[PDB]
Amino acid sequence: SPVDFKDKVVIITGAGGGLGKYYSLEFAKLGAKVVVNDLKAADVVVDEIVKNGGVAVADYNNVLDGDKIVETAVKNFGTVHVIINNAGILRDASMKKMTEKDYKLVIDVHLNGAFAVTKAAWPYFQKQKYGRIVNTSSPAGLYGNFGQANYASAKSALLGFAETLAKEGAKYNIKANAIAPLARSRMTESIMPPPMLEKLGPEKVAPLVLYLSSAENELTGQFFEVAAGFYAQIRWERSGGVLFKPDQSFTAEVVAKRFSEILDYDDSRKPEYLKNQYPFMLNDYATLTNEARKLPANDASGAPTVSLKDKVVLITGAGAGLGKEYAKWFAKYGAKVVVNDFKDATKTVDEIKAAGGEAWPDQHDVAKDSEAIIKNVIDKYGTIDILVNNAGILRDRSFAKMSKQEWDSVQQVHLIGTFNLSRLAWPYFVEKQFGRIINITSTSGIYGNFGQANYSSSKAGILGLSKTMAIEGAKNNIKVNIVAPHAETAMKNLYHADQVAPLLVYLGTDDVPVTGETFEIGGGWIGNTRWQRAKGAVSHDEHTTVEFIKEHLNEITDFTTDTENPKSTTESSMAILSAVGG
Repeated sequence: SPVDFKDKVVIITGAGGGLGKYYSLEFAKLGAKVVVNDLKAADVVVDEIVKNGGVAVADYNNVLDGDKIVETAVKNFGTVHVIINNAGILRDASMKKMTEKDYKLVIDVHLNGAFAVTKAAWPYFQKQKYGRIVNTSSPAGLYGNFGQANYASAKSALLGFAETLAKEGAKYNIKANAIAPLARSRMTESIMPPPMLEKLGPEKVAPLVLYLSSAENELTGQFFEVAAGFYAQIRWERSGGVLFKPDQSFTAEVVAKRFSEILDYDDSRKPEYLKNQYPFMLNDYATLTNEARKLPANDASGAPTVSLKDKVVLITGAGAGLGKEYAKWFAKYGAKVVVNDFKDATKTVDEIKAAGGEAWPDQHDVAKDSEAIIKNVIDKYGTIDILVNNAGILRDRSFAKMSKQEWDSVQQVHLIGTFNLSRLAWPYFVEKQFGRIINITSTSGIYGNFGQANYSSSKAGILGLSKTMAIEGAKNNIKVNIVAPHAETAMKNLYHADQVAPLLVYLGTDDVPVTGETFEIGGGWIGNTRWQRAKGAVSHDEHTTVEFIKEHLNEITDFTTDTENPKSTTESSMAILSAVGG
């Protein structure tokens, strides 16, 4: 018998047209009870369904009102089993033009609407011990994309959100996945021939969406590229990495000496604890630091000079803890450091100056006052060269009990604040054709982590944001890199901030040879993090079914051969052309 959906209640946000409308029709054809949500338009879809023998009701709500949407499903059908997070909206602009409101609007619909709807769906999933969630990402979420700083931030966030829901959801038989469907754009239309472009639509996406939405599906926490008959799983590949002895000899200059080793994925000759991994959580730091501590002293002989002399560094959340130490490293390498902190920047400043360094306080809130922070920097030192967006809070909670306040405040500090500050630094960087942005992500954002749906989603927002800003920055010599440290403070220490800071100051130099890159780091260890995309399956039929996904799953999830490591939407699209081309 075929893949079954009978009597499954299915909420699809933004279902008045495009992908969302198609899914509504396909689901209902297979006997599902669809809640068609669209902010008239929903009615049009609900009429086709009923006319053609199906069950559907309309919901007119804003996706922020996720409680009311699910309330619609419950009234009409007694529960919900599937959420398809589809609702969207575009406000494209380069980093030069994009406003704060353009940014928050796109985060709201894509990310905060998903939180609202899913949060509301969650009790019902828990009680019946069943749920199926599909988060709509996009290639711009995976890779960054020019002019879409927001949209990439939201679509990338939804990766980490999906991983977190998959981890929290497992015991309740709730599985969560993300898709990244390639769209017709100017880029695609210049890479792909007319026959593939006309298959680049909902009919070729929906089969995987249905499959991932079914009881038969066992896959969870996973991402997939989908386009014109192609379907392939795409996962994280983290390099074997390098170990440094975690002592005074672990300097910024040794990193620079051995930098290329970090991004080197040939792990043939390395031992087992430093082979490439395909991870689902942070690295085995206990093994790593244990091995790093057996090493002889880091040799800095032949190392590149590292100096941040007369560079102005702005670092946020640096009044205490890890950030405080990071700053002291930036200052000891010669930078004039504006130390931002919401509570107190004084103690970091005093300590910096007691060591013969130059620093200056700022105590504005990042999200709220990015303008006042940039003015503060310029008033004092006349310019800005390096931005390290480190500000943070933690509001940990199971997803079932996470409140909206806990969701937003985390989001405001980590994601919004990083953008708003970055946006106001930006014109200075481009004017002088120099900028070095160092954004702090997290293994909780990259791999997801139960109890941290907010922290993880936001820090995963950072990947998309950073990557975009790296694309746009390249021509004006503005490099932006991403870092997921493992380090603790006091509240011996094998994971000091001293084991992370060296990388951070190197990322600030003139001669840092990469941009858009992701690093995980701690305990004497440094690694890089990238994509590996599977062989994939190709449907050649002009109608593709959910059955095709079922029968060719082996090929979709096959990392044994013909894999790819795309790092831009252009790279992915060329590779998809090649697999479909045969």
